[PDB]
Amino acid sequence: GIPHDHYEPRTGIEKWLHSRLPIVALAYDTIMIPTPRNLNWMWIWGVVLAFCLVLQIVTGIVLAMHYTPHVDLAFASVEHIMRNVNGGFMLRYLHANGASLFFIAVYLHIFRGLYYGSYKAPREVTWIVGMLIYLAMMATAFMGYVLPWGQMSFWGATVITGLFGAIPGIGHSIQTWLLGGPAVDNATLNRFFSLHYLLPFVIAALVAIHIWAFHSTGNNNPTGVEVRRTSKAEAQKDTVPFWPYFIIKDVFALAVVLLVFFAIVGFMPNYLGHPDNYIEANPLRTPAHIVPEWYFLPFYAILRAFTADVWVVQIANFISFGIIDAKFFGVLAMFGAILVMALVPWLDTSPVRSGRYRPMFKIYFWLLAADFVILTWVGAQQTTFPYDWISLIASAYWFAYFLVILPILGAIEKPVAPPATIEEDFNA
Amino acid sequence: GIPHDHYEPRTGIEKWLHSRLPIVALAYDTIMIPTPRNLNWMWIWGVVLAFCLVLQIVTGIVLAMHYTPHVDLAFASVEHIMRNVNGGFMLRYLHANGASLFFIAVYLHIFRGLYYGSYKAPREVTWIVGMLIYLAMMATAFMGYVLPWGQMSFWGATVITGLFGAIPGIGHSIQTWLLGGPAVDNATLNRFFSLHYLLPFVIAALVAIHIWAFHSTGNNNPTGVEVRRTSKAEAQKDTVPFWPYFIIKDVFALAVVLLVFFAIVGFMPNYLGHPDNYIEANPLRTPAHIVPEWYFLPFYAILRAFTADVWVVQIANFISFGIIDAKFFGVLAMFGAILVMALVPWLDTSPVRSGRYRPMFKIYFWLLAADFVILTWVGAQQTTFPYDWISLIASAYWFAYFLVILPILGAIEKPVAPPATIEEDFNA
Amino acid sequence: GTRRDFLYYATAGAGAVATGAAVWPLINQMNPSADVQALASIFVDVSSVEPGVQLTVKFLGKPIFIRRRTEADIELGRSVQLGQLVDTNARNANIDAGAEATDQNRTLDEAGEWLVMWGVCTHLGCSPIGGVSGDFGGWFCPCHGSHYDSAGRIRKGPAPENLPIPLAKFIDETTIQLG
Amino acid sequence: GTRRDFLYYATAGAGAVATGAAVWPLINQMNPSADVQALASIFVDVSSVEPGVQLTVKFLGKPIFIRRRTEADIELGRSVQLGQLVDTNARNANIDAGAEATDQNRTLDEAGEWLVMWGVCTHLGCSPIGGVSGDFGGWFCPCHGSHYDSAGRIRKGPAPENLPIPLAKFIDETTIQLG
Amino acid sequence: AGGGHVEDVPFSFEGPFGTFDQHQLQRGLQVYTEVCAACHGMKFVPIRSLSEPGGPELPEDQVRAYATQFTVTDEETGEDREGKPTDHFPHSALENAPDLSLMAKARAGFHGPMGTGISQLFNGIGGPEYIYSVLTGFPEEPPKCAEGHEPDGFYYNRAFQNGSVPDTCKDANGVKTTAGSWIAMPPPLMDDLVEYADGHDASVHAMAEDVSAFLMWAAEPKLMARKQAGFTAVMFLTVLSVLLYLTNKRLWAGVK
Amino acid sequence: AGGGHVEDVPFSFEGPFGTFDQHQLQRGLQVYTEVCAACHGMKFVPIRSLSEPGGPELPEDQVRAYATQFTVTDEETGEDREGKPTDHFPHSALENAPDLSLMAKARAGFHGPMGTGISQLFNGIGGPEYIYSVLTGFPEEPPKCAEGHEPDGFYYNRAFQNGSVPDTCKDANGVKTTAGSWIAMPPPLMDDLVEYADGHDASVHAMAEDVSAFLMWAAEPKLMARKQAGFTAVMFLTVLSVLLYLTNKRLWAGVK
Ligand code: HEM
Ligand code: HEM
Ligand code: HEM
Ligand code: HEM
Ligand code: HEM
Ligand SMILES: C/C=C(C)/C=C/C=C/[C@H](OC)[C@@H](C)[C@@H](OC)[C@@H](C)CCc1oc2c(O)c(OC)cc(OC)c2c(=O)c1C
Ligand SMILES: C/C=C(C)/C=C/C=C/[C@H](OC)[C@@H](C)[C@@H](OC)[C@@H](C)CCc1oc2c(O)c(OC)cc(OC)c2c(=O)c1C
Ligand SMILES: CCCCCCCCO[C@@H]1[C@@H](O)[C@H](O)[C@@H](CO)O[C@H]1O
Ligand code: FES
Ligand code: FES
Ligand SMILES: [Sr+2]
Ligand SMILES: [Sr+2]
Repeated sequence: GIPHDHYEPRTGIEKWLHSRLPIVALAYDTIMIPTPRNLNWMWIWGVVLAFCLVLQIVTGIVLAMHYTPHVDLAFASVEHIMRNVNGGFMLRYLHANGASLFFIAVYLHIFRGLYYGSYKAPREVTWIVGMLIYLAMMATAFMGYVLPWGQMSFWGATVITGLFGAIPGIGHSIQTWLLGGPAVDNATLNRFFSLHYLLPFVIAALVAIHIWAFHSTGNNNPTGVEVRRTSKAEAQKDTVPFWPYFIIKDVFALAVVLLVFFAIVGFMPNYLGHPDNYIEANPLRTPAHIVPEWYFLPFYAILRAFTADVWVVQIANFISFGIIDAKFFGVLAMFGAILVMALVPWLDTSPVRSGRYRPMFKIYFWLLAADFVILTWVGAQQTTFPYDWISLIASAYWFAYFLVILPILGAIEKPVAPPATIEEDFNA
Repeated sequence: GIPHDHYEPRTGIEKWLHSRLPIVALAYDTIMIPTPRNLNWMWIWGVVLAFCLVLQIVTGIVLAMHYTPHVDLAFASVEHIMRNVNGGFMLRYLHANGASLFFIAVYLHIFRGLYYGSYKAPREVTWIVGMLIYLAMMATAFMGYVLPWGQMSFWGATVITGLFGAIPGIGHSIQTWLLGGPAVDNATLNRFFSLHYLLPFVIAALVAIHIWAFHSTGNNNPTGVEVRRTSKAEAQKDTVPFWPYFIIKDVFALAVVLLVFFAIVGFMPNYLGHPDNYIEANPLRTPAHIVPEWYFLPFYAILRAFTADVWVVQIANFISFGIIDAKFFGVLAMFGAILVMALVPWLDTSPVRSGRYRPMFKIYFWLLAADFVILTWVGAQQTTFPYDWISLIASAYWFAYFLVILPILGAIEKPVAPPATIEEDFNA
Repeated sequence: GTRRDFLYYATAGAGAVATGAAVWPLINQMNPSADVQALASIFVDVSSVEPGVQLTVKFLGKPIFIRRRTEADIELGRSVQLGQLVDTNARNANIDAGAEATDQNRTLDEAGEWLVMWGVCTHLGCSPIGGVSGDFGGWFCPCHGSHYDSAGRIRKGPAPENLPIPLAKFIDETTIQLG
Repeated sequence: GTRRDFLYYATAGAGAVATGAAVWPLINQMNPSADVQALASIFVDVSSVEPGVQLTVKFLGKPIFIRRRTEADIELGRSVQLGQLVDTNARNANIDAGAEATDQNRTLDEAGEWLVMWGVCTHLGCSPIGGVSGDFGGWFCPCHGSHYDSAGRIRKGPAPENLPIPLAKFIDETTIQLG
Repeated sequence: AGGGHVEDVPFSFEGPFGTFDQHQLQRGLQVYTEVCAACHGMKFVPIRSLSEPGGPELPEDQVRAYATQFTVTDEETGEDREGKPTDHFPHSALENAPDLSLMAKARAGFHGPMGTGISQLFNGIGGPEYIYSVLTGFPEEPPKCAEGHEPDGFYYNRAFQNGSVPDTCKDANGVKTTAGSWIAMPPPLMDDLVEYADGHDASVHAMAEDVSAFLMWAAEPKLMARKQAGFTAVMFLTVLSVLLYLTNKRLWAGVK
Repeated sequence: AGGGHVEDVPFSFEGPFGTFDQHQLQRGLQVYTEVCAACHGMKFVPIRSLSEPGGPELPEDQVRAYATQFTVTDEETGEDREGKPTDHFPHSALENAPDLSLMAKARAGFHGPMGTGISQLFNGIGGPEYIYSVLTGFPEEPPKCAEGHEPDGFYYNRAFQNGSVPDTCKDANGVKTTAGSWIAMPPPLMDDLVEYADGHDASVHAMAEDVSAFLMWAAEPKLMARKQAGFTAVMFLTVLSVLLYLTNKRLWAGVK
């Protein structure tokens, strides 16, 4: 909705093409959009994500050409890829570490948003769509991990299908359905393959709309101050054309990232992963050190904080006539922890967009971050003391932040003065 | 480019949504486009195709959940689906006959276009994209047929990978690459699965653009006369809003079609297919009655018409110093037969759009159709006389039509008078 | 009036009907295939089982624990009072659905030596580590830290029930028939 | 001037380089895996082969025909002017690459009893029918109607070459070593 | 090779309203077991389907008992054991005997006319008939043209079309003279080679007719289901069509 | 269970510039064959890889010969035969002996500190070391606390952490007192149990060090390839980065 200048055909081929299918025009308007000059490094994550999506899909399709979705072969199938396919070893590792990179990115992408009010109107739709993506990603990432059919793979599946068994009433039905049987078996594996393939495209599709949406409202900047929409004149003062200005730093950053990424995939590919998955899956034995994928740890932490001995759990249990016991509470706690984050556009009552100008906010925000880290850290620890407690306070603070703090700070906080214009800040 | 009027939010939710993501607006403009009143039953095929795409994709993903891409299992894998999965038998059959329906459609879709100048400017892009789809479809359909890993499946694969071995020089390389080895084996199967999955989405994507393009030029009608673009007034006289007028016609037809479709899938699912594919693939025996999929027959016919004993072949072999022998000629003949069809917007020199007003054209056009049918019919016959001849004349006429007749008729024909307006014709 | 409107509503009606008729099977296909639905009944030779030993066997795709308890084990089981338990139900298919989690209602024999039950944590699914493990001389599920006693009863953690005991019985001297 | 322009072109340059470095492996992965590349050499016991019998064996995933020809067969083979054959080359790996399609150059023995070759039509791939079929008392490839004579030479159809003869030799009295 | 003649047997299951005959299928299973199984197999047919509805529908106990005759290498054990209904019949005993699992779908008996497949369009693919014919097709005396050239191990058959034929029976162009050809399958039937409980006639003609029908089910177990699904689908649509038609006519009627 | 101590052996392949030692790997293969193979297996390791570059790199003939010791069961045949380099080593001989195919990878030896994995970050996962340690870890005399309660059939091991431990060695809370636990694997080494051709020392210390390194390769055969791929990727990028950086700096410099 900003004052820019549209596409005009030059070459004959162009005029010919444009009168029939303005596909070049579109690409233009997409790559030419005026973008705030002040954008910092926290805006590169979107692209880093993009890249990950493609990386994952191509390496995926490739791997799919050598993988065999079926218990008896599946694992062998993968070692085969490692030992035989040309550059198989490097492809496997790339796809896997690709996932980590993929998440490391979204968390940065997400937190960036929380801190700068990028979810705050009018950017609501963007945020919601983004959440959908987030969900999809995880769903995907889970099935993927299952494929290799190793220890962490089997059990992990056993447990995640379990979460659905937690729903009251329908729950057992829903679970048997997912499993295609009484236990996690081939039937499960097979259907996960079909879905692990499918989802990424669905993601891709959403990502489109994600872009379409933030393209319809203009991008947000570190100051939370919009771009002046009154004259091409002043607008240019607040922005610069996307191409080549950003297109380049994106590529620039993209490089630096990949540098480190490859460093890992080259030198320490197995760092971010669980050694137990190099153990063929065993239906009669759960590894004593079973731990989820780091990018799941926090939500895992939360789920297990709530044991049958937790006061709230108990209260809950009693008041609900037993219907909501620990198990199901834990499940609710988890999906809930996510759900609240989705409602953040509505729990944050402050009308000040950028968090750079909210002195109190800044404090709880960083606690949130610290928490997320802590949360992750603990999911990796045992259920014994003091962890059980730590996890509890941690989970506690989480909801605290979305359900209480933000709503309050909205009325209570004394906000600082946001610059009058992006220009103003830029020049600074 | 016809006059009309765009969506305007009414409900609050709408006004809220529109200011952020006009996705509803788009849907509107897509479903409300003014469309010529005269459109007849030959315009329903586009949707029949749409349906097929979806049908194929859903039943596909489902099947994918039970199929095992690997020689030792693959075939069993499918009988399993037939005998065990809930409604597996009806899903398999649906996916398969789905392909036939899918082609039956495109041929009608295609011929409809050839007859009405739907490829003549400004509809060129549409046509090209459509061709891409056509190619993709076949590409797909082939790999799919491979999956069940039956007789026709193996050999068919053997042969199609062979076509690439025909290219001079690179050819053997390219072939080994596709096969992932010295012969058609697991490695091949496996990669075909990954690609059979992938392509349909690519198709879907093109289909989007296909629509986007014919939406940018307005649809064509039986008279070849455009819609009046001077006033909302007269434009309405030439058209009616897509919704609900056509949307219904579409659904209506769609029903009738499905009626017959299901009739087949219900009562004679194995009619359109080859009995030899219920035979497990055998690497040491080629069934004596090996025949391709009817929807391939014509292009197959053409390819085998050209034996080392055909004059043109020889001339060719001579002139090319051997490089272009029968084998490669046959290959060229085939892909060529398609390629010419793609260039049809440029071989047809007549400036009269609708073929309804080209007395001479009509004749060769129907011969073309008759030919296509004949061509198919013969691919099903032996290489003996008189077939060898028939196929030859047939193939001959094919190129004749695109490379000669059309070009000539452009200058020679004395075209009839096309109505002044669609309105005029409609009222008639 | 409602002449055309009737048609319009009779139409949209059939539409919906069909639409669902499509959806169902697309869904149902995921349910257990006729091969999976072949619920057998296995037989376990338990002769080579000294006391203090757990026998882990596959059945219906999940593990099944068969422990020949020690005196030490049987003792603790009988020490505990119903009301100290988190789950009161015996969760035993062999006996009444109302039974109580008494150590006597958890074994197959009267001597309480043969504890047979699904080695499937009731929390989310794992097979709990046995061999007298956890705060209660039973099993410990490493997935979310759930403790079970020597009778297979949940005593601590998110798990909400005691390990179920499947239809089982000695068919003779050294053989149990699960299922 | 070309100070910045140099940079821009040195950059885009490195870009391309990398881009391809990516593409290659994405492509190469499809080439034969290290396990396929295990080109063995099999052994065929041919003792139970009377004359007039074809032995079809798998090798490198493709069929291999081993026919012990009849006199009738050996006769016609020798009864053909090389100048009448479509392919002149013997397509025999055992002998020189320049050899001529003389029935004598197509067999392993001097009597011409042992015709060994790849049962792989040179057109598109199929395994041609045996049992003296065709228009030249040989093999007929039903895929596109190609005829081969009793020496395995192409005589009619799109096929452009005579069936190739792979490295082969009698290792002894009743055994041939393909490869 | 080519195509040939096949006796057109009027099986109970043909036609859109066709359905298997439980008893026949049963008789068939007996023929298969007592005669065919000797050399053939049905590796894609799970025994327990003998129980499933829409086919022979035998009592689980009988099935369980029947499954006992086979001996199967057990998946884990590796040692042997009696067959359970959860096992598929075994692979063909005789190395070169084809698996009968999908035979009836794997063979066409009605071809043309003129290679237009219009004959299949009204008679079906004819796999069971073909099978029937092959069983019926063993004549006592070889056709004269090959009165002293019968390849050893083979037998002339009136319906089989892919067998070898003595040169003495090929025309001026190599084409065969005989209606059929030489098959490697010695005639298996023989009037009353099987004792049907209810005493039904065991004429080679019958047995063949039955075992075929059985083999037809064996290959298309979910046939009836498929056809029932049919009617349904047609109904919805036939109706939905009529409605949609009017709906359309009415809507368009308001413009011209 | 939990985590424990592991001797930090400085293997040749560690570090970004690390590479296997051909001879060591060879020695290892000998230890594996002469000792380990007795109970263990390597089902995912194709013998012919013994030949491939970046590992032991043995001459195809030797390999072919080596493969001969193994009595494989032929794919089609069903009978037995000598082993071809196209065969994978066999499954573990001893039912409860784990497959060593991925062992060097299916174990971590460096944990923490504080459960922060910062120890792995600088020392690697430590699988080979762990293996090493386990081999080294059989002490002569059981730890005191279980002086008369050693379960029959198991053996105390200083590195193994998932074994059972006599009650007499658990503290007030069930935690184990001993550094290690009881493993079901009787000590496998013994000074000079293998006579290295070149005469290299066969001290239990060495053997373990070697067989480990071998087992490390066995599990990560493409290690070197991976690392070389590494430098490369880094180089392109390190450069491409610098260039892109300037390119950026210059372009933006023209605004602010
Ligand atoms: C969001 C995109 C994707 C993510 C996050 C993802 C993630 C994963 C993960 C975490 C694994 C397990 C790695 C391991 O083995 O330890 C995996 C495996 C696999 N993925 Fe994906 N995947 C994605 C897309 C795809 C696509 C599009 C395909 C199919 C075209 C695919 C095919 C496979 C296959 C065959 C495996 C098994 C082999 C392997 O684990 O490396 N993936 N994926
Ligand atoms: C497939 C993964 C995703 C991709 C490829 C993606 C990509 C992008 C891109 C390129 C941008 C613009 C530049 C930027 O500010 O980062 C963006 C913006 C944004 N993304 Fe994402 N995103 C993804 C996931 C998410 C997720 C999980 C969320 C959180 C729900 C999210 C929330 C946002 C928000 C709020 C913005 C700001 C838009 C604006 O300024 O109007 N995105 N995303
Ligand atoms: C994925 C299969 C395809 C789908 C779903 C599809 C769909 C459609 C639809 C819905 C229309 C508009 C309504 C109609 O006339 O039916 C259309 C028009 C058309 N299609 Fe396709 N089509 C497909 C394949 C093709 C192919 C293979 C060609 C041949 C190159 C083609 C050429 C055209 C042309 C020229 C038009 C006329 C557009 C105009 O009037 O401006 N389409 N197609
Ligand atoms: C353009 C849409 C598609 C077409 C034209 C197509 C066509 C085919 C064909 C002709 C077959 C062989 C059917 C037979 O057994 O006779 C097949 C099989 C199969 N297709 Fe598709 N397919 C399509 C999309 C898909 C999609 C999206 C998937 C999902 C990966 C898929 C999965 C399969 C599977 C698993 C089989 C093997 C089982 C079987 O049908 O026999 N297909 N497909
Ligand atoms: C009444 C029980 C039997 C039935 C229904 C039956 C059916 C068939 C059928 C339909 C064929 C394949 C025809 C074709 O290729 O188109 C066949 C082939 C064959 N049968 Fe059976 N058969 C029966 C009994 C036997 C017995 C008992 C033996 C073993 C003595 C046997 C041995 C063979 C052999 C060797 C072939 C293949 C030979 C060839 O291709 O010429 N059959 N049988
Ligand atoms: C077809 C099936 C479908 C669509 C299932 C969809 C589920 C989607 C969810 O995401 C949307 C879900 C993946 C997400 O919950 C939000 C994760 C944070 C779950 C977190 C998670 O991981 C574990 C894990 O990985 C394990 O193995 C190493 C083991 C585990 O216990 C021992 C867990 C575990 O206890 C939990 C809670
Ligand atoms: C990864 C991508 C890949 C491998 C793409 C492959 C694409 C291939 C082509 O699509 C462009 C191809 C489908 C299309 O050529 C235009 C068809 C008309 C090919 C025609 C075709 O079919 C046969 C077939 O189906 C058979 O089995 C029963 C057997 C066959 O011998 C008798 C044939 C055959 O002789 C021919 C010419
Ligand atoms: C417009 C299409 C109408 C089709 C009506 C089809 C009637 C098909 O009837 C067929 C028989 O001809 C066939 O022999 C058996 C085989 O089991 O299956 C039936 O469904
Ligand atoms: S599954 Fe056992 S504690 Fe969670
Ligand atoms: S592949 Fe043999 S005739 Fe074409
Ligand atoms: Sr009939
Ligand atoms: Sr070290």
